[PDB]
Amino acid sequence: KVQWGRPGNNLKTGIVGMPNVGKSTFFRAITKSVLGNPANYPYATIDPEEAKVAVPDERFDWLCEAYKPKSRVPAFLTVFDIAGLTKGASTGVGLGNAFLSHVRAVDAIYQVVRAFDDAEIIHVEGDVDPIRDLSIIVDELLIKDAEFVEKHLEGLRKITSRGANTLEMKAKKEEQAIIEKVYQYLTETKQPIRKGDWSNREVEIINSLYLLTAKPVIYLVNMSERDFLRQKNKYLPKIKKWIDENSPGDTLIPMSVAFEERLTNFTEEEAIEECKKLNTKSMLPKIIVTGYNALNLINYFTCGEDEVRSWTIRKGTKAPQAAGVIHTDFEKAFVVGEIMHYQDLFDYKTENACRAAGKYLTKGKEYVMESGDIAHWK
Repeated sequence: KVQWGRPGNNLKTGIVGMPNVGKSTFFRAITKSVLGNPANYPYATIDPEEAKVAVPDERFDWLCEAYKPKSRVPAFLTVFDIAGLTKGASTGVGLGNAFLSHVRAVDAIYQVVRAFDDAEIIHVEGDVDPIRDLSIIVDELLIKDAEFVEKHLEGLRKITSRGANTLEMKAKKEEQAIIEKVYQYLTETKQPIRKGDWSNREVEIINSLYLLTAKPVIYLVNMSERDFLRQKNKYLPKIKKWIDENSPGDTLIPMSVAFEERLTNFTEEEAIEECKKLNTKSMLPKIIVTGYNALNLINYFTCGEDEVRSWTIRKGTKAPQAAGVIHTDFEKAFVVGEIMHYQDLFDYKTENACRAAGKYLTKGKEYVMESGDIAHWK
């Protein structure tokens, strides 16, 4: 019904956090697990601060087992190590202008909240406080967007002089009235722009501003293995509420970078046994999915005895474009495509079966792909 954010399919997420929260260890962990391990060898040779994490998807799982292809290529969520992309340690109380300059190149933020204090020799009681840091980042983001708007808004006030006006100026004026509200919000309401109630037009204008406060955010509350293995934390309850009163709706994933890390030392199997004995599970899958989803992404597959690959597309993408994803020609020389809804294929366990039941549908240009769809272009 509505789309927000940057256009396209190759959307990425970056890891945001306050100095010393597990950002680097969290990243190295991802890169080290089965999901982020540079196992995927398309010779892509990812960049050091970039991690291509495999998106978990039982559908992909089944399809792989069903066709048992020589090659299996899962979907991928891009995750950037913002900190790593700038050695500098901001002088400002927050993240800094440099750190942010890199965040801008991202589309979904992974905000690591600290809920551990094992880095303390002596307690000062009030030293390590998440709630404080949580508010800092927000305010820092708001100021930036606020300033950006202010300036940009200042620019539009120029070309607004009357005289032989209202003939085309009124067009740009409506924009100024809106940018005005965007500012109003960022300053008055004092809440991230992604939380306002805007219209399709307003959303459109805003996107052109690439505001920091426009990107969705996913909170990763990093606590100790001990706290995580007992589902109880010291700051968790507090952090939770704060969210509901400052950035409502945003996902809150309690985790333990320490634990995740340790799990990478286990084989896919052992990892399970260990997870069962401790009665718990790795949050990576959950984290990545939440990210992949927050970015409004879905996928369809292309199965075959040779290969089974999951292709990422936007929630409302249509067949032609979807096909374009693989080979540009597919879209150009497009007329029709052969779709096979995951549910049908999963119910018939073979192309022919469902194909015999008519379930081997034939879609044209006006078809919005459906998550899980198994397609085939000619």
